[PDB]
Amino acid sequence: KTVITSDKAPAAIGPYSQAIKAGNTVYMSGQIPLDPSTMELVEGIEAQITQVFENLKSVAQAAGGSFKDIVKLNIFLTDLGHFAKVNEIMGSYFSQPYPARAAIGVAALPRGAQVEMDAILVI
Amino acid sequence: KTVITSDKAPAAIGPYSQAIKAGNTVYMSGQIPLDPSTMELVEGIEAQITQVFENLKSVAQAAGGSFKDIVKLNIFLTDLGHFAKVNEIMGSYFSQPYPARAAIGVAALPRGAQVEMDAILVI
Amino acid sequence: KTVITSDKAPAAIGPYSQAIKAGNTVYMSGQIPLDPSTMELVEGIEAQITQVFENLKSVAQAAGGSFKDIVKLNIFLTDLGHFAKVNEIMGSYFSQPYPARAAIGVAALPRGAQVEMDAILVIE
Ligand SMILES: OC[C@H]1O[C@@H](O)[C@H](O)[C@@H](O)[C@@H]1O
Ligand SMILES: OC[C@H]1O[C@@H](O)[C@H](O)[C@@H](O)[C@@H]1O
Ligand SMILES: OC[C@H]1O[C@@H](O)[C@H](O)[C@@H](O)[C@@H]1O
Repeated sequence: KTVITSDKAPAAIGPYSQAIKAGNTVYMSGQIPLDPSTMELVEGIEAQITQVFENLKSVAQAAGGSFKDIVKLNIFLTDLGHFAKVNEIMGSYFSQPYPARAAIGVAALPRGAQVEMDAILVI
Repeated sequence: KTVITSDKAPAAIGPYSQAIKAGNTVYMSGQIPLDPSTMELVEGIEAQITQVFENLKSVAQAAGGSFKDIVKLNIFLTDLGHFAKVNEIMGSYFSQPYPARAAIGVAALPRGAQVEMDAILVI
Repeated sequence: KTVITSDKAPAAIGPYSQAIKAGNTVYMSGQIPLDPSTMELVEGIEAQITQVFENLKSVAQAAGGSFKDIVKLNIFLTDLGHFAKVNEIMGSYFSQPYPARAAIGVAALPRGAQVEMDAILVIE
């Protein structure tokens, strides 16, 4: 069991870790659109989707892996009208074989975020 | 690592796989009430719930397993006033030992779906 | 594979088990704020958060583990204004290394619960 932590990803203040590695499996925390250096949400849905992917990418790298190792991705959106935009931006972060995934429209997200995503990595 | 694809489940169009098998653990994508041949949602809640289970069943069979191997299932409903019905129909697809599960009321689901479910299977 | 059942956790009514242990990994069902003895929800947000943690703890103990073995926790709240209180109460139930977690605002929860949480445990 390993705590995965990178200062390239937003600081984890509170009782949780950016990710926990257990055996070959890395359980990554939900990432919201926080700019790590300012700890404020970036403005705009495309920038927020992109920031969540950058944050998850930073954690995956700290775990000695990459998006190629992601087996499952959960997508949480306050507005599913933006789901096609998530699909589009993913083309810039993923390629075959793609992760399994779930996507739901939620009522609200921490800090007023429009998008949050978590994932499971298998090294 | 292995990509799981059932030609009986709805086609995965876009950046995801129906399921990803990593060792003995199969991470299955969320399934919505899509009729695989028409790629349109079936009508009415009972039909939708049933279609989701049928879709997950196809993916489970493609993974070389069955509902008996599912260890966790997530239920996403736009209206929990439909929970009695998900429970009833679920009882008809699973038997002891029953899987672990979570259930939440969401604001919305892809394509205006009334229900979405994902699962984890262990061979 | 093993069914985990704690008689200190709310009875599982329906087609589910409180938790399933497969190998070294335990997949735990979402717990809501039910008082196991009355099957009624405890009242007040702090009590509800505490009861869900107590319910997961009971289930974790029956799986041969504890909160130290939790690698991922999912928090579902109908009102995220209650997130700070979840954080505070959670700090009393966990110690470093802390688990990974996700937290979302949902439209509704079973039985009118204000909070629900599920978790994954990896036993040594
Ligand atoms: O507000 C920051 C929060 O964002 C969530 O996505 C993180 O995963 C939580 O653990 C954290 O408390
Ligand atoms: O609209 C179809 C969508 O439904 C979800 O349940 C699938 O698993 C997603 O990967 C897919 O994009
Ligand atoms: O009302 C109790 C319900 O609470 C959920 O969080 C459990 O995980 C469900 O399986 C159960 O039906």
